[PDB]
Order: sequence, then C-alpha cells, then structure tokens
Amino acid sequence: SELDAKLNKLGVDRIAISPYKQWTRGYMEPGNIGNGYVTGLKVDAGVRDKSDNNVLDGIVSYDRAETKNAYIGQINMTTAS
Amino acid sequence: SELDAKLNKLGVDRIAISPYKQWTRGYMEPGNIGNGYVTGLKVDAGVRDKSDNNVLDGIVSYDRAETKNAYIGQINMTTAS
Amino acid sequence: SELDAKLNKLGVDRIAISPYKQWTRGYMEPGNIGNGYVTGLKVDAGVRDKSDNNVLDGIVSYDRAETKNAYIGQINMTTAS
Amino acid sequence: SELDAKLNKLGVDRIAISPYKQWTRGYMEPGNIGNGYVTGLKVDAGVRDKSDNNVLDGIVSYDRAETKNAYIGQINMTTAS
Amino acid sequence: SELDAKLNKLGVDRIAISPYKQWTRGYMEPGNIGNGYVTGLKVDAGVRDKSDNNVLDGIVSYDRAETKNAYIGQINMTTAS
Amino acid sequence: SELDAKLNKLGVDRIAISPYKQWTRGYMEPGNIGNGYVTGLKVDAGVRDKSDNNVLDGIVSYDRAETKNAYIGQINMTTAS
Amino acid sequence: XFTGVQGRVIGYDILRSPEVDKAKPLFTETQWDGSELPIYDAKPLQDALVEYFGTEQDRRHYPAPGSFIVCANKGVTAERPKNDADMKPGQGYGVWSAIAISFAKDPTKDSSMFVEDAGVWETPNEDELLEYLEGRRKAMAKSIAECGQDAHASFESSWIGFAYTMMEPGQIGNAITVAPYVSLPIDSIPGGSILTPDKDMEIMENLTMPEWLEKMGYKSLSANNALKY
Amino acid sequence: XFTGVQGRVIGYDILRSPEVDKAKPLFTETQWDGSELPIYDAKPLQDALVEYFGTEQDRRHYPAPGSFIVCANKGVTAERPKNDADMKPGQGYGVWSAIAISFAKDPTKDSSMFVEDAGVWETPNEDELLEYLEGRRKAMAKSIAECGQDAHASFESSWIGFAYTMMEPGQIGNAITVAPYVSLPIDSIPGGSILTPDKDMEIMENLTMPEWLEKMGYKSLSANNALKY
Amino acid sequence: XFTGVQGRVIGYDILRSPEVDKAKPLFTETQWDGSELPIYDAKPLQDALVEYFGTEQDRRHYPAPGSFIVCANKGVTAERPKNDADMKPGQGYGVWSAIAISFAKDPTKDSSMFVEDAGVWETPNEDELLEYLEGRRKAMAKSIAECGQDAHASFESSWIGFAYTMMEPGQIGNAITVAPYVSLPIDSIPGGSILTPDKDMEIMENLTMPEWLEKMGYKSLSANNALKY
Amino acid sequence: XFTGVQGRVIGYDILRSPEVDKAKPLFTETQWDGSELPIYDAKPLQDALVEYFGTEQDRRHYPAPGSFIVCANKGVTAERPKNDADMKPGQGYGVWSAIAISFAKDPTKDSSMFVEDAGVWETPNEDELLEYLEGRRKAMAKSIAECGQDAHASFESSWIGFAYTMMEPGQIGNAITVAPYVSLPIDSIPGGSILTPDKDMEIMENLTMPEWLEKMGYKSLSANNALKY
Amino acid sequence: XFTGVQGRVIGYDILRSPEVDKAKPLFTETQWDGSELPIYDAKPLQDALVEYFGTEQDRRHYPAPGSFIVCANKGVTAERPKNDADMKPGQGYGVWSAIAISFAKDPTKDSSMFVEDAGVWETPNEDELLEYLEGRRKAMAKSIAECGQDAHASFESSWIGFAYTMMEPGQIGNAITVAPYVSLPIDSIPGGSILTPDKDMEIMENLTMPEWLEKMGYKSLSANNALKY
Amino acid sequence: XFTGVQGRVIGYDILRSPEVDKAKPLFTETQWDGSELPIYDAKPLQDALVEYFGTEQDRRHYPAPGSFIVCANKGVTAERPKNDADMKPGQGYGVWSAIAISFAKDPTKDSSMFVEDAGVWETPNEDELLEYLEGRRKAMAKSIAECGQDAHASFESSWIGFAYTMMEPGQIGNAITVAPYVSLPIDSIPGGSILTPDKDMEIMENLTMPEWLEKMGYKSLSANNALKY
Ligand SMILES: *N[C@@H](Cc1c[nH]c[nH+]1)C(=O)OC
Ligand SMILES: *N[C@@H](Cc1c[nH]c[nH+]1)C(=O)OC
Ligand SMILES: *N[C@@H](Cc1c[nH]c[nH+]1)C(=O)OC
Ligand SMILES: *N[C@@H](Cc1c[nH]c[nH+]1)C(=O)OC
Ligand SMILES: *N[C@@H](Cc1c[nH]c[nH+]1)C(=O)OC
Ligand SMILES: *N[C@@H](Cc1c[nH]c[nH+]1)C(=O)OC
Repeated sequence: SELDAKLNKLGVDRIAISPYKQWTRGYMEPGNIGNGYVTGLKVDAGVRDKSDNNVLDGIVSYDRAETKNAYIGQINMTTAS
Repeated sequence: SELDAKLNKLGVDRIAISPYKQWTRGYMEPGNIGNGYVTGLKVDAGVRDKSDNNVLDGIVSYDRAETKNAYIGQINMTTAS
Repeated sequence: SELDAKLNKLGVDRIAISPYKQWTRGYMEPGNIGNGYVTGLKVDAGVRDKSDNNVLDGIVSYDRAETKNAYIGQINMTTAS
Repeated sequence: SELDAKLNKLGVDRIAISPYKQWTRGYMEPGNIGNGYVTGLKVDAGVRDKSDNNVLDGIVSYDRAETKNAYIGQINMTTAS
Repeated sequence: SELDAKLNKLGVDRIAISPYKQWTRGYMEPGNIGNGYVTGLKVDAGVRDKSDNNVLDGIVSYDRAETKNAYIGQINMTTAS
Repeated sequence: SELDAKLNKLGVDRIAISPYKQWTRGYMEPGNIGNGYVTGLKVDAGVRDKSDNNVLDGIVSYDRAETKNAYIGQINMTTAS
Repeated sequence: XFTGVQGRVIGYDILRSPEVDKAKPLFTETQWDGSELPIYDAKPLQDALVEYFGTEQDRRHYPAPGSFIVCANKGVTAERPKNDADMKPGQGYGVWSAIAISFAKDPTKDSSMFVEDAGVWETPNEDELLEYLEGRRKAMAKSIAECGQDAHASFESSWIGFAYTMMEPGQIGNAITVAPYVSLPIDSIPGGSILTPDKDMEIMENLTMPEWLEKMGYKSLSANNALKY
Repeated sequence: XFTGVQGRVIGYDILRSPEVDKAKPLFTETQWDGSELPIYDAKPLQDALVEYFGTEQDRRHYPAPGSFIVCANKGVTAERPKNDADMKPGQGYGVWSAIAISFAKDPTKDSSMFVEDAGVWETPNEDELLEYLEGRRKAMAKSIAECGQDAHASFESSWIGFAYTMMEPGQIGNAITVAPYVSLPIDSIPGGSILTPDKDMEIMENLTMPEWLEKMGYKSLSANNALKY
Repeated sequence: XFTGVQGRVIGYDILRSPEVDKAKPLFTETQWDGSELPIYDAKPLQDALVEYFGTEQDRRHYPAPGSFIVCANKGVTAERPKNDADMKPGQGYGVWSAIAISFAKDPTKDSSMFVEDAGVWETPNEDELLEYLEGRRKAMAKSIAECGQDAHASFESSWIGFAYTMMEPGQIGNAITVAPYVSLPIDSIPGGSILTPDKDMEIMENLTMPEWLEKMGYKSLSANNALKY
Repeated sequence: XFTGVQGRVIGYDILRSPEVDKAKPLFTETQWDGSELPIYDAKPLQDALVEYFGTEQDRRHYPAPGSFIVCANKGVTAERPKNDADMKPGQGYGVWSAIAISFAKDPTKDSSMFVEDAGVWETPNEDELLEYLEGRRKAMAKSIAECGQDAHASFESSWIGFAYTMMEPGQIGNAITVAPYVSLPIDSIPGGSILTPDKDMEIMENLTMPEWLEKMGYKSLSANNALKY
Repeated sequence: XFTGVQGRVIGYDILRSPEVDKAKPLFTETQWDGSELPIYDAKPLQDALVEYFGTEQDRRHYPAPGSFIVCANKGVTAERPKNDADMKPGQGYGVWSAIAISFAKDPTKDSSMFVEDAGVWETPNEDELLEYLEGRRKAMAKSIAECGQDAHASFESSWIGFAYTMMEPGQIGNAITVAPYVSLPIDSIPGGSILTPDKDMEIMENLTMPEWLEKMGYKSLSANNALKY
Repeated sequence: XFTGVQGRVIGYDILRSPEVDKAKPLFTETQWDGSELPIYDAKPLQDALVEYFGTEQDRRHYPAPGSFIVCANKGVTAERPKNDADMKPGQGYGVWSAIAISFAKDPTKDSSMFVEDAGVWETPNEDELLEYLEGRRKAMAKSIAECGQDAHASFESSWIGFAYTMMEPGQIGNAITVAPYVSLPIDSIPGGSILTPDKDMEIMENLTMPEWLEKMGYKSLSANNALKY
C-alpha cells in the first residue's frame, strides 16, 4: 500500500513468504522470501492434573494451551521481549 | 585486517551490513549482508512507580532502561546465554 | 531417503550445511546452506564452589556443564520451547 | 497481466530489471533482476566516405547507424537468429 | 559420477536445470540452476521455393530445417565457434 | 579505485571473479561473482596446408591461431561487435 | 514487544475483519503528546488469527511441524489444590493472560507496540474475575502511555484482549499471551505465485477476512462469537 | 528471430502508443489455419523505442556504455562509386533494411516472431525505391506465413517497417534492422522500486506511451511524424 | 520441543549407531490411538553426539566459537551447603536432568517431539537417586502420550536418558538437558562437497556411526560404555 | 567448438543409447601421441536428441518458445535452378552438413571437441553424393587430429554424422549442423525435484535412453532406423 | 556469553576510542596458563556504543523500529517500598548490573567472552554501594578465569563496567546488562557502498571513534565523562 | 567494440606494465573536441595478456576448457597457391590483423572503445608489408576519431598493434584480432579470497605486472621482446 512505497525508499520491505505448501513459517527461518513479517494475537490457557513433576505439569499445560483455539501445534517457540 | 585473512581461509567472514537506511539490524535478520556480527556493551537501569501490576511495572522499567542512554528503542529483544 | 522425496514435493528440504571448516553452525545463522536442521541429545551437569554471587555461580556451573562430555563450548545459546 | 498469471504457473516470469541508474541492460548480463526480457524494433542506416579499408568503412557506417535515431551507442552487440 | 567428484574440487559443477515446466533452456539464460550445460548433435536440412528475396529464402529454409526432426522451434539462436 | 567509488553510486560495480581454480571464465557465464568484466588484446595468425575442405582449412588455421601465443585454447567463442 | 516497519497484523493490515470499522472505544487514555488513545477489545483480531491458522480439528495455515516460530510472549502457571484451605503462596482458583497491540500514527518513525500481562486469580468467583480484567485495561493503557512517552511514540488505536480459566481442584493452569511472527504460504493467498512476492502481499492487504474465507472455501469458524478464549 | 513467453515489446505490451488502436491493415495474408493475418506499418513501434532510449542529443534510457546487448539483427553494406558506369557487382545507389514482428494468438504455446530483411537498391530513383518496399511487405508476409506453418504457429497481427538511404557518389551505406533484448532501469519506471520487481512491470504494462512521457517530464520526440528512418 | 519435517537426529537418522537395532524396550505406554509406544534408554543417541562434536580434549565437529546455536533446553541449579541440617528450600545433595525424543510414525504430518525435565535430589543416597529416575521414565512416558493426544500425534519409539551429580558440601550443581539444532561442516562428511548439498546428506543418511569414525580416522570415544553423564 | 568440464552429451553421458556399446569403428586415425582414434557414425547420438526434444508433431522437451539457445553451429545455402545448364557459381543439386564430437581421454585437462562442416553438392547423382560423405569422415578425422595436436589434446572416440538433401529445380536448400547447449527441465527427470539439483543429474547419468522412455511413458521415435536426416 | 570468529566490538575492533591505549589496569588475575589478565573499567566501550546508536534525543544509528536484536543479556528487578521497615524478601534501596568482555589472545581458536551480573542493593548508602561494585570486579575476574580454564581459553585484556540506581520509596528499579549483535547501515560508514561489503568493514576497522564523529559531522556526546550509567 | 563502466584492461588498469609510463606517441590525431589523441603501439598490452593466460607450453590462467568466452573479434582467411601466377581473387602471400583500444577521458559517461581490422597482403615482400601497417594506424586513428565524433566521446590515449604472417605456397592463413571478456580466478590473485570480492580487484588494480609475476613465482615470458605476433 501507499505505506510500503515510503519504506521501499528506506530499504525496507514487508514481504514475508513461506516456500512451504500450506504451512506458515517462522520469521528468520531460511528459505523464506522477503524481509518482513506478519504477526498476530493469541491468548489462551490450559490445565493438567497435578502430578509431582512440576516441569512436566507445565510442559503439558503449555502444550494443551498451544493446541487450544488458534493452533500453533508442534512449534519450537523462541522468545522475544 | 590481517585477522580476517586467516578466517576467510576457514570459511569465516565478519561482514555485517544492514540494507536499511540509517538503522542497524539484528544479526540473523533476513536481507542482511555478510555472515558476521558487531556487538557492544550496554548497562543501564530505570524505575517506575509501583502499581499492583508487577509485570507491567517491569515492562515499563525495562522500557525506560532500554530508552536510557544508548538507545535501543522499540526493539524485539531475543535472549542468548 | 524415500522420505525427503515426499517432502520435496511439499517444498521442504532438510539440507543443513555449514560453510565453515570443521565447525558446526546454528540453524538460522546466515551463510548456512539448505533449509533444514540436524539435532541431538545432550544432558550433563556441573558444579562450582559456592561464592555469594549466585548468578556467577550459575554461569560457571553452566559453563562447566556445556564443556563436559559432548563439547558445546563457547556458544551463544538461544532457547526454544 | 492476466497473461503472466498463466506463465507463473509454468515457471515463467517476465520481470527484467536493470540495477543500473538510468541505463538499460542486455538480457543475460549478470546483476539483472527477473528472468524475462523487453525487446524493440530498430531499423536505420548510415554512410561513410569510401576509403580503401573496407572493414573500417563498415565499422564506421555501422557506428553512425547505431547512433542514428534510437540511440544504442557504445554497445557490444551480440547476434541471435 | 566419479568424474564430477574431481571437478567439484576444482570449483566446477555440471548441474544444469531449467526452472521451466517441460521446456529446456539456453545455457546462460537467467533463472537456470547449476553452472553446467548439456549439449547434443543436430544436423538437418530444408528447402524453400526460390523467390527473389534471398534473405527470406534462407530464413525460411533455416526455419524448416530447425523444425525438421529434433525440434528446436521458435528459438533465438546464438552462435559460438 | 577512486573511479569505482563513482560507479558504485550509479549501481555499477566491476568485480569479475571466477569460482574456478586457476581458470578464467567468460563474462555472463553462471557462477561468476561480480557484475563486471576484464578484457585484453590478442592478435595472432596461423596457417594450414590447403586441402579441398575450405571450412576445415579455416577451422584449423583458427585453432592454430587461438593456440598461438596468448593461449585461449578449447574455447567456445561468442562474437560481439 | 514490537511490530514495526517490517510488519503487518492479521485481521488488521491484512485479512481485515470488518469488526474493526464497527467497534467502539471502551474509553481513552491521554498520551504525552496530549491526544487521546481509544481502547478496544481485541476480540476481532484474536478471532481473525483463528480463521487463518485453523484449529486442532479444522486445521488450516498453521506453522510447519517443527518450525521455529519466534514469539513475543509471556505466561503464567499456578496450582489450585484439592479444596485445601492452606493455599500456599503461588496458588489460586484461576489464571489469566492479556495482550495489547498499539499501532503508531506514523509507522515510518515509530514501531507499533505489544504489551502483554498475565496473573493468577484468587477468588473462585469467576464472575468477579471478569470485573478485575475489565479494569486491568485501564492499568495497561497507563503503562502503554508511559512507554510511548519513553520513546516519544504516538499511537492511534490500541486493542486488548484476555484469556482465563478456573482450574479444578488439583489442576495446574497455564495462561499464555503470545504474538507469533510468520511468513505466509502460497496456497493461502488467492491467485498468488512464488514469482510475485510483492504482489502476493498486496492481495492480502486488500482481501477482507470475509472475502478471503469465501474465495478460499473456508467456513467462518469465528462465526457469531463462537469462540471463547 | 523470436520473442516468446519471456517477453514484452516496447510500445505494444508496455508503454503502448495509441497509434496501434487507430491503425488500419495494409492488407491480409492467409495463414495455414485458414484465418487472415492483417499487416500494419510498424511506424508506431519504431517511434516508441526512440522515445524510450532517446537520441544521441536528447539521450534517455539507452544501454549502459559498454554493456552487452544481444540483438536479433542483420544488416547490409554496399558501395556507390563516383558516378562510374561500371558499377561492379555488390554496388548500388541506395541500401535498405526491413523488420517484422508477429504476435502469436496464444503466447503460451507459440512465441511471437521477428522476420528481418535488407538489401541494396539499383536505381537512383528513390521515389521508385519506395514502391519496391511497398511491395516487399507482401514478400515478407509470405515467408512469415510459411514459418508459422513450419511450427503450427498462428499470429493475429504483424507489423513491418523499413529504413533506407541513398549514398552519395563514393559513399558506403550500411542498413541495419535490429531487435534488442533489454531489462529496464528503475528511474524509467514511475513509482517503482528495486524491491517491487513484479509490480514494476505491471506499472509499465499499464502506462501508455503518452502518459509515460508526461509522468516522466519528457517531451514527445516522435511528435507528429518528426522521425524518418 | 520438536524436530519435524526439517530435521534428522545424530545417531538415529544419520550416523546411526547399531545400538538402536539391538536395544530392547524398558516398557510400553498406551497411546491414544490404542497402540503401544516402546521406551528405550537414550544412551546410544547421547554417546553418538559425543563422537561427532568431540570433547574439550579430543575436539571434533563442535560449534564455531561464538556461534549462535539455538537449543531446545532447560536446566536446574541447587545448593548443597556445608553439612548444615537447615537445608533451606531449594537445596539438596544432588541434581538431575532428563531428555526424551519421540519419533512420529508419519513424519509428514506429525513432527517428532522432545520432552525434557530436571530437578533437585534430596537424599545423599545416590544409589537411591537412580531408582527415582528409573521410575521417572514412566512419568515422562505419560506426559508424552498426553501431548500426543493433544495434537493427535502418534509415535513409534521414544528414547530417554538422564544426567545427575552429587554436589560436595558447599557446591552448587547445574543439571542441563539440551537439544541443539545445527548444520554440518564439509570436512565431517566423507567425499562430500560444497557443491553437492543434497548428496552430502544422503551420505550421512547411509554411513553408520562405526563406519564414519573409521572413514574419518576417529577412535570411538564412546568405546564400551566409556561415557557417564 | 567445444564441450568441456561443464558438460555432458545427450545419449552419451546421459540418457545413453546402447547403440554406443554395440557400435564398431569405421576406421582409425593416428593421434599425435601415437594412439589410434576410432571413428563411429554418430547416428545413435543424433537419434537420441530426437527422442528428448521430440518433433514438431510429437513434441517433448524442446526449448521454451523464444528462449535463447546458444549453439555451436554452421550452415550452408545454395540454389538449384530450373534445369538451367548455366548453373552460376554457388549453385548445385543438393546440399550437406556434417558434425563430429570427440571426447577427451581425460576430461579434467582437455575439453571434448566439436568439429562441423557443410557444403554444396554438384552431381544430381544422390547415390554418388553418399560416397563423397563416406570419404569426408577421413577428411575431418585429419583436421580433428591436427587440432588435438594444436592443444596437446587426446581423444578416445569420435562420432560423426551428416545431413543432406536434393533440391528440386528452383528450390533453395539449407544444410545445418548444430550443437545446442541447454539445461534440463524438472518433469523430464524421473523422481527429480527442484530441491535436489546434483541428484537430478545423477539420475540422468544412470538412466539409459531405453529406460528413460519407458519410465516416462514415451514411445521410441528413433524406433528401428525410423529417422533419416 | 560469547563474541568469536564472526565478530568485532564497537569502540574496540571498530571505531576504536583512544581511551583504550591510555587506560591502566585496575589489577590482574592469574589465568590457568599462568599469565596475568589485566582488568580495566569498561567506560570507554560503553560510551562508544552511545556515540553510535545515539540517544532518545540525539538519535543516530539505532536499531530499526520493530527489528529483532538478539542480545546476550540479563537483568534484575526489585521493590523499594514507602519507608516501610518490613522490607519483604526481594526488596532493596537500589539495583545494579555489570558486564565484562574478555578478548582471547588467539581469536582463531578461542572466542572472546562476555560475563554479566546484576543484583539488588541493601543499604541506602549509595556511597557505600560503589565500594561493593569496586570489589565485584575481583569476583567476576575469578569466574572469568574459571570459564577460561573450562575451555582452555586464554584472554589478554578484560573490561568491566556497571550501572546502578537508587529507587525512590515506592519505586521499582530495573537494572540491565546487555550485549547486542547487529549489522551496520550504509550511511554510518563514510565512503562506503552496498556493493563493497568487505571494504566497508575495513573502513570501520580503521576509523577511530574521534575521526568517525568528525567525518560524520557528529558532536561527541560522551564528551568529557558527560555520561553516567 | 567497447569496454565501458563494467571493465578494466589487463596490463593497463590492472597488472599494469611499466611500458606504458615509458612509451612515446607515434603521432596524434585531432579529436572533434579539438584535443589531440596520442597513438601508441599496443605491444605492452599484448605482451601483458600473454603473461596472464600463459602459452600452450607454459600454461597459466587460461580459460576453462569448454568455457564460453565472449570476444569482440574479427578475422580473415586467404589462400596463397603453389607459385601460380593466376592468383584468383581473394588470395595473397600474407595476411594481417590489427586492434586498437581507446580509453575515454571520462569513463563515467563514455565507454572506452575497441576498433579492429584485418586484411590480405599482396606482395611477398614482407619488409614492404610492415610499411603498409606502419601507415594503417593513421587510417584507424581517423575512423576512431569519427566514431568518437558519432557519440561525442573523447579519448586520451589509444593503443594499436598487429599480427601478420606469410603463407608458404599452398598454405591458408588466418589472421585474428580479438578482445576477450573474462572474470579472474582466485589463485591468480595474491592474498585474495572468495569472500573478499571487491578487495580482490583492488589488489589487481595495484599490483604491477612485474610484481605480480614475482609474487606469483612466474618467470616473465614477454622477457625482452621475446614475443612476436
Ligand atoms: N513487547 C514486549 C514488551 C516490551 C515493550 N517494551 C519493551 N519490551 C511484550 O509485550 O511482551 C513480549
Ligand atoms: N527471428 C530471426 C529469424 C528467424 C526466424 N526463424 C528462425 N530464424 C530474425 O528475424 O532475424 C534475426
Ligand atoms: N519440546 C520442548 C517442550 C514442548 C513440547 N510441546 C511444547 N513444548 C522441550 O521439551 O523443552 C525445550
Ligand atoms: N567447435 C567449433 C570449431 C572449433 C574448434 N576449435 C576452434 N573452433 C565448431 O566445430 O563449429 C561451431
Ligand atoms: N556470555 C553469557 C554467559 C556465558 C558464558 N558461558 C556460558 N554462558 C553472558 O555473560 O550472559 C548473557
Ligand atoms: N568494437 C567493435 C567495433 C565497433 C565500434 N562501434 C561499433 N562497433 C570492434 O572493434 O570489433 C569487434
């Protein structure tokens, strides 16, 4: 849009394409086309029956949360802040 | 320098260029030129008036700290250790 | 293998080459060839004599652990989960 | 146009960009962007006072012809047929 | 084959792929993959009813020859020697 | 040199590298690095004992000429003018 | 966090859901520059992402199995024991997470910004819980403004949503807020092509979420509020 | 030659000069498939290229100094001596060149085709000369059809033009017909950008030659027939 | 976490150690789909990585100094004071970490998955400690199944190992579990070449760990159980 | 021209036609190094190319419409008038072209070499004509050796073929000899993929022409000598 | 963390500030190899980065809005209540962070290393606080040596700095130590060009911080100790 | 042709042979702009190329076997029969070729230009022949100026050389003039690297031909006029 037109003059582009069929890909992953990124908002929560293994309890809750609603299944999640 | 000359024979290069105008870019970000990186030392601290919302109190203190002195403004900060 | 043959039709490839001599490189690092990754299993532990500086105590224990057995020496470790 | 849309599915694209400022470039020359070509129609003729050196007489006539009208000045002309 | 293995050490590779569907492409054409070439042997001849226009008589005979047998139809033919 | 510095601002560069070991390569050949070219001056002549086959007589004379002095041996020679 | 010059937001910049040009501000916050910053419930944007990725059941354009998706995220985990009056320290009856996206007036200087939060809930009164959240916005809107101030950034809108859950006795809860940064696949873009990178985006910039689903042959999963987070 | 799947023609596909949608056929030729192939004087297309590249004086988007432009070309050179009745063999009073571009009905199977020609002229009567050319078209149109036949190609239009010159006594003439194959520079494309490759073409596909000159601030050099070849 | 479509595992998919086709399951877990999921001690895979990277002393194909290796990891740190009966809260006599890799039956839909864990130990009885771990597998095998269920993923095998250590009085211990994601260097691949990317992998896919060491001239460091983690 | 380090020949190096390992030398020529150079009729290789590209009718993997195929080539054109005893200078009853490919013993130093020729025929006795050609080989074999000598190149085999035609009275003939240099498309390679460049060649290196046709579902057009050039 | 083969440090390797070749060691630490490791206050390097990125007010070559800058970092947050004698557990009057960079003698084997730390302060006596820090170096220098020992790394210098702040009653403090890893923009490099990648670095390798500012037309913000962290 | 913005000349721009800064003009030609254009014998440049490529015997950095070198070239072939007084038309006792390189004063507008020529010689008096050539320069210098005029190009120098040969009775001669356009290999550049593209040229720009040979360990083949063309 009229915006990109101002960025392209600064050397910025917002093209973000995934060479994969059907699947979306993480920004920075190799083989992606374009130097931009698309982002979204996902908030959700999940529960698991308390065993003694805290970590595992969290891993699973987290897993059930990722899987809930907007599916971001078997993803290696990096963290930025 | 005389150093790069030894690296280039190992397959290493330290060129790190940002295709953007005026702005620096994160290592690994696409569109960067060269397979190296430039690093620096920033230590600073900031404060915010204690509300009840701890997270938010931290987010802001962190924000005021990033903004202090060596400016690393609106940056998505990844963590390595 | 017979597998890649099915992925290549989806747009996926698992080639992961490091242009460096002898050294392995992190997935996503620039200059790597191919859009895949090789992974492994490292579990180890290390100890350091308790000083007062907790962080430093940890940094070192961590360092001695990385260095133990399967060597992943002077590495900037990113975290995914 | 509606056409390219059918070619792109065959693996053909007709983008032909010259990284140079103001100047057009020969198809196949390195650094060009896109895998297509733009072509045109130039017909012209030029004369030179007959010396004994035939070749030279032709070189110049040819030169004066290239320079006439649609200017294709100091060009290394390859030939296809 | 065992041969390429000796070339790859000299910096030579003989991969020559055409990104097009079904069609072969000229060596040096952009978008081709690999730095090699595949060549073949085509000898043929064609005739046309003598008009006064020599050039045209040749253009057509040439055209009928290209089209004969091993088809190299609507090709822009460059010449090397 | 001070010159390139003016070209680089026009989008022109004169880097011309051959990924091959020891051998020079033709401008436009794939796998070459840089968007420039290096050129030289070769003038020579060769002779062959007149058989009936004119073409072949020429092919050989030409061959002996290419091979004479500045060696441009087994080269596919394109022509520009 | 942020989403600046190199980004667009699903549902907003691309695949826009009309809910945006039909939503009304819950209130406003005074930005340092002296202008107001309307606040909206981020429900539209949240639902939008759901349409695109799909769900575990009706899967769509989700991330490749084993891919590395960088996310601006945060979370929280707490324990709700078996009735037990002694509810230790970091325990509760429910858990929640919140997320906010603020778009800059001028994307060419200022990056749009994300502000997330999460926490544990103390009263089994879910009904109550909501009230807390309904107030939290004001809390966030404040920090947001402060950050803006910190970098002299100025936003025009700001959307915020949440997610919560009551853990059953003996159940651990995990509340997450997360903004993923991806690249889009070809087949998810109508009439696109691997050879028309910039054009492919323009298509998305133009297609409204509704149109997209139709042109793709996807039933709207967000339907009429069919989704609770 | 040819100009197929990978190409467009200045003045026609891009930077189209209205002269096309205002020109009338000089005659028709029966293609093997049984349909007619109208023939037009290629004047528009020739003038068009001139606008783009510019001239030695009013230079524009010409090829980079020392570049390698591949061209589908041919030429001819002859001598016109000092009156001399003995006019040897390959001598004459003038020289000419001709070029034709035939667009295929279906560019996805058949490539559009170039057909050039050139020759020497024998009578100092220039006026006459033209008549010859005016007929030559028919000659070319025939070969064209034959080639079409050779590959089962079918065209819709076909444009042909020429260039000639009378050599003064003792002057060598060189007539050339040439189709160059280039890539376009950024600044010649209005509102384009090195980062929007495919979009940059679409712009050209749409801009008519007139508009282009205006949007670029270029005076029309082709003016009203201001150019003779 | 995961290791899907874009990945292979050292020792398993590439540089396979025969220990795999000679190992027996410690037990099985019922997957949602109703099939069993055998569990093996991940010892082979662990030793394998060691052969490849090398050690601080016998260094081999370790990561470049200062490289950025992304790792699916976790860890734990605890204090063991000087005898002191008052052992504060997060203190203990030893610390441990565990890791599990589960391969999907169909890698084209489901990604293979990592599941790690770590913790502090309370009784100075190391001998005891092991028993705990020997049970932990069952614990992990359960979560694993649950996750599988969460995404309808189905695995065929699953390998798990650990690492532990008893801290001396006054020694802080750090137990780590970590899966690194790398690219392989040329010289580590026999008869490979920078110009034969896909072929280079095929070589690794075929070479068994034993052969590799021999063809490379490397002595087996894993030898006969020479390695304790 | 030549075909060196960067090349392979259809029918020989790739898509090999068994005709090669069943052909016998027509004679030998003494190379400067003192070894013999067997000569074969290039019929197999010629037919091979035909199978790959296809014909105007049964089209296969021919060059893209409007592509630029560089070719090591040469040709000849002559006129055969209407009976006319006065047969001017460059006129004749038929025209011919010839081509030769000589492979170097050591492709890593010496490039393999092409040697082409063409000419006009003088006696309407076609039967005679062949005799001329049948001798021409010896003529070429000589030049070939000379060139080899010129660069200290040494070949092992050398294949030569021709093409001729008798022009009807008033018919212009055009005899062409041409070696094209191309890249192969994906679909022409069985089980290949745009992502496995080097592997794709290995496939071709291995597949014999026969197998190829079968695996591709192509009927052999070369059949049993079905082709005359 | 580390900064090895692929890196350079602002102020040191590039844009060197003379403060380096004028600084004196605060003390030394015995490295495993038996040599000393001088320690300097990292003030120069800290100021240097400031000159390059600029500040919120005098902005310069800071990171693009919304970019993803990976940083080797750590931090700390604590509460200083309203006078309140009951100062809970993780509370204090001030907070601090520290950072150290150790360059290896031989960058071709050993990577240069970062070592950071942070903490909360307990006595409102700021003056006191400094003394703590002034000692902390020795603490770090020790760990540093240990790590070196861990990988048989040997350094030549080592620079360490800090940052602190006293929180007002009721103010939360956040102390951060952070090493960013970036790529440099073109305009920040004098006489550079997007087409001269390797040369562009050489320029920076040579330009001293002073020169840079002048050649760029930048006033020195670090001035004479104008900066307090 | 030409050699413009994208080029450099062996012996002149790179690997410069001192012979240049020691040569004196044979004469001058008046350029359209009114300045003189000194003319030199191109001997230095010719010898230079020889040093680089090597000869059939002492081979050096010649083109890869089977490569495609584009060359601005021309040639000539003639027959010298067995004494025979009837010397047909295109026959003679010797044959020659000539080449000229003119550098523009301002390479940023004007491209440097090549001008070649060739021909057959008529008198067996070789000694005479030279005189012809010695005059030909003046002939070329004229055309050169004309072309310059044609494009408003202005040169500063201009170097011209030749090559000739007397054919024995019954020997066909082939005189060639040729300018090749190449890319340089790594090993021919001292202290260069595949990773330092632009730097690699700068090295060549600086190294004089003499130094080069020494630094490379090459004996000067051009020696003292050791080469006759
Ligand atoms: N955008 C981050 C928080 C942030 C804002 N300023 C610095 N950090 C986010 O909201 O959480 C991931
Ligand atoms: N397009 C070429 C001629 C041609 C047509 N078919 C084969 N060759 C042209 O017209 O001249 C360069
Ligand atoms: N694979 C991660 C954990 C995981 C599984 N599902 C979501 N997260 C791991 O085991 O730790 C790094
Ligand atoms: N290979 C060329 C001829 C050749 C051999 N040596 C120099 N030139 C061919 O045979 O004709 C195109
Ligand atoms: N460089 C890291 C710490 C480190 C050193 N060895 C392993 N880890 C840093 O100082 O903190 C980000
Ligand atoms: N440079 C070419 C001739 C030339 C000059 N102007 C147009 N053409 C050369 O000298 O021959 C290859």
